[PDB]
Amino acid sequence: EAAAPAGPKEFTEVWNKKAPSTLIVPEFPSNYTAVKAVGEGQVHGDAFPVNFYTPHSILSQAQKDTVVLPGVDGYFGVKASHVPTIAQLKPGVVELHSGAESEKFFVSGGFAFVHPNGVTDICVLEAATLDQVDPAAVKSALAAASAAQPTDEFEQAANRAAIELYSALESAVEAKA
Amino acid sequence: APSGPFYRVAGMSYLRYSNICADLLRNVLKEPFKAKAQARQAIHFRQAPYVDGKAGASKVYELENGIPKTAN
Amino acid sequence: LAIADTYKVRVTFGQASLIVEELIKHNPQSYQILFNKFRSAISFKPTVATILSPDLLEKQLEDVTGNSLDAYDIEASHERSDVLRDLTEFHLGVTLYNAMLENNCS
Amino acid sequence: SVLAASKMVGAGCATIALAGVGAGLGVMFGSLINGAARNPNIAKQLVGYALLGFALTESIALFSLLVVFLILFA
Amino acid sequence: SVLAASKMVGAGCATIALAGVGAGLGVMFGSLINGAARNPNIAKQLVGYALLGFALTESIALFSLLVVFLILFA
Amino acid sequence: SVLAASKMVGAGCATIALAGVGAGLGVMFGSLINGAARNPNIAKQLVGYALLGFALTESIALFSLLVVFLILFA
Amino acid sequence: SVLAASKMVGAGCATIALAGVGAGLGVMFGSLINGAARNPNIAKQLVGYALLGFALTESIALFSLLVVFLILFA
Amino acid sequence: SVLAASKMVGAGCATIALAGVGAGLGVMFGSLINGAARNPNIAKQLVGYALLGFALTESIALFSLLVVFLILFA
Amino acid sequence: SVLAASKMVGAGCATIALAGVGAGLGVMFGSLINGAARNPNIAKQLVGYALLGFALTESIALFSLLVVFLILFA
Amino acid sequence: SVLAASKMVGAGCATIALAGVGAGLGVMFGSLINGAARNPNIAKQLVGYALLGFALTESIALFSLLVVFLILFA
Amino acid sequence: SVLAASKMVGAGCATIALAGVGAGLGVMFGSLINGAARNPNIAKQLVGYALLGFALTESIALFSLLVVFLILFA
Amino acid sequence: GCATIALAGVGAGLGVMFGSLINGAARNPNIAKQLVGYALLGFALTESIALFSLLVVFLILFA
Repeated sequence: EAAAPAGPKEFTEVWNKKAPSTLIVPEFPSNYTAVKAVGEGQVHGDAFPVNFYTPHSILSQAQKDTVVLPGVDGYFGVKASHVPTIAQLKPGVVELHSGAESEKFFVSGGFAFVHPNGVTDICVLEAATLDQVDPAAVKSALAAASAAQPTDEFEQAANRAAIELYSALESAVEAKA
Repeated sequence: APSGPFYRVAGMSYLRYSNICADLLRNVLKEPFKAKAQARQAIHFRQAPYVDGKAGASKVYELENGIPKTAN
Repeated sequence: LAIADTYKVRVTFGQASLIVEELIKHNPQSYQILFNKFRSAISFKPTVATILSPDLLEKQLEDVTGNSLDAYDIEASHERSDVLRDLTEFHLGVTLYNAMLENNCS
Repeated sequence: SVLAASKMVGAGCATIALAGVGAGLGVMFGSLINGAARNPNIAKQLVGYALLGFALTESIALFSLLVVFLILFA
Repeated sequence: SVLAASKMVGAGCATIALAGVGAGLGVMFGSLINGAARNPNIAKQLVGYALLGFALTESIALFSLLVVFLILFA
Repeated sequence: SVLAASKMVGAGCATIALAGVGAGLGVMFGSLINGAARNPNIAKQLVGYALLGFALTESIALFSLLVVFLILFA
Repeated sequence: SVLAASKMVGAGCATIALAGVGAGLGVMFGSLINGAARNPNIAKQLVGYALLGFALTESIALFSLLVVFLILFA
Repeated sequence: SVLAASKMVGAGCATIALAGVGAGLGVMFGSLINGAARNPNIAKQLVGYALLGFALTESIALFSLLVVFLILFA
Repeated sequence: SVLAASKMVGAGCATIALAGVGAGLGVMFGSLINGAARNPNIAKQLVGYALLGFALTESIALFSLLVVFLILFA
Repeated sequence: SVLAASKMVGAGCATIALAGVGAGLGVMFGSLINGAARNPNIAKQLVGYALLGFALTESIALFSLLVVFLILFA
Repeated sequence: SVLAASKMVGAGCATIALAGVGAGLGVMFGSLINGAARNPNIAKQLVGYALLGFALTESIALFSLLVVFLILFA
Repeated sequence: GCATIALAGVGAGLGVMFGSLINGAARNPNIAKQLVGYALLGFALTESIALFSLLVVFLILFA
């Protein structure tokens, strides 16, 4: 069922037969990662590596002790040696804690994985700190988003995503600590 | 016709839905941040299919606002 | 297909998302992206990054004495066959964005 | 009239097995709503499985109603 | 008067089969809420399965009330 | 006639074991609908497991009905 | 014949010990359907576990029936 | 003979401990099927935990049957 | 001899409080299986949690069986 | 002496409330396993939650036992 | 002394609601563990909902324990 | 005596609803108050069954 066991090493060996021999092996995305999933370790007690990423940033890469992730069933939390997870996130607040101090990033959604070696990779598109959103434009936009309700299920699905993201943004901005 | 989430059954891909959500999060940002979040929002490129080897019509994108919310 | 005029203003993720969409219009079992990995201002040793369609070949390449994907609890709304469907389009968009960003700097 | 009274207090006690098939048809027709709320494109196969399950559990409902008249009139 | 006194506790013990449909209708009608909160777009097809499941589950309440009606009024 | 009264009311309290079968088959025939709404591409494997599960769980109902017939007419 | 009469209502109350094994066989054979709708490739290992888990909870029903027939005919 | 009659109707009104014991065996050996359907790599250690749970919930089954030996014969 | 006959009926119908305890240990030792099937790293610590739960929900089995000796032999 | 006989036949049906306490303890000590299987660093706090819930249901278990003592010795 | 007998055998069948509140408290104290293992940083608000739910579930237990003495001592 | 067995079902329903409140409050703690409004409204709507099965008990006892 897995009769083509590829990899960098197999492609190196087969690629020395069909390409001309003077060409060095093309690099692979594996060659710039020292961290894997099945490579056990990287745990060290209470704090775990939280690779909070973004297409246009890297928001965090140091080790944290508890992460609140806004999955599509609801908000869940990750402690150190958590179960492996591939969690799709709804638009909500990813809370990074190192102790008493909490930094609250409101994200746009996008997946968040927990691997067997305890590394967690939050992977969202637009991941803003909740400081830089205004509380005025959200209901100002949701009043229009509750109006244009067409039969076009493309536009209606965009309206559903609009009212759900805007409602989660509102419910996260009135409920500050 | 397809079987999946609410974006997937409507013919939409996931990347368009997630970028629509990213765009609507960007449009409500702080004004020291909303203007510089317009840099990461612009879609300026073009494409052209190539059927026979070198012929094909052109398709041009000039979008400064974000992804098209309308149907693809 | 020829995508061009991509580095005129800049490279954005919505742009790489649209290029991923038009690479998803016809839906293969694998994707190959060839670019130049910007190591430094001297070396750009070129890179092939590979992206497989969700269970069209990807989980079929994962099953060994069971599977390695079955360690994870799928916390999606719908089934695993749709979370990998969304997850590989997100992987194509990320790889295409990073490819055409590294290629521009190289 | 000890048995002619006993058949009534047995037949009243005989029909309380219908509570199980009522709860079973409740959960089996709720699972239909969840399954047709997941993917409404396959939503007319699942009604076809709901009617098969409804018939094969009204099997047991009519078993209980068989004995509720086998100890009344038989 | 042991038979006419028998039929009263027979009907009383007979009508507790309505508890099963009173729980099955509850879990199906909560199944519809948990299935419509997921996709509120198509939440009016699912009521067409809610009323079908309610009818085909009530059938058991109908059978229980007619065994009650026949224990009381032979 | 106390024996031929106790047999009738013992069968009436015997057949209430058709409740638990009639609810377990409800959750199994609902699990068939759910699992065939997850991936419909194996919906002859899952119906083939639903009928094995139905026919191996209703052997309990026939055990119950055999005890019913053996304390009525035996 | 109260010594003869009591064994009938005793065995009638004793065969209710199959209601719960009917419910448990229903939830186990529904759980196999929902589990084999995850991965159809391990659906021989799942049925091999299902018949083992059936045969060690059907023995509970058979212990109930041994108590039923040692109250009835012993 | 009311003593030897009512100890048999008492131990006959006793065995339905095995009903809920069987329902628990059903949920446990169905949770085994879901658990080994998720990851088949540890699908023998899970069956070991299943049999230990079986042998420590049978404890209640033997606790019911030795007590109904004390009602039938002691 | 309605005192001793009634106490053997009482100690009979007493032990049917073991039904829900059997279902409880079944739910517990079943969710042990998918709890070990989620992460097998913790399974010996997790079965320690399960047996700590077992040795305290067995207290209900002891709480039902001491009252059977309080009814029979006190 | 129907009073000193009704003491025991009412105590045996009084202690039947331990089945629900066994089922409740079982689902709580099964959810302890599931919750400590999600994030096993809160397992100390979750065992401290399981024992608090176990004590607060032994509240109602010892209420059932104080009622089964008050209709035997009071 | 048939009336004081009926008060004891009525209080015995009147304390059966303690099983239902025990099972409800058990699913609530299992959900306490499950919700506190979703996000442990909300666990004190979850216990503040759990003990409110316990105190309001025992309202039903004390309304049932109201009648277990109002038919005995009133 | 046997009339108050219907409080077992109301206790099971209230334990299920007050366990679902603990789960739903652990899923979005922003909305951890409107759900409690629905919780107490549903609780008062299932005390109808409790007070029905108590008025049957004193309509059995005092009538």
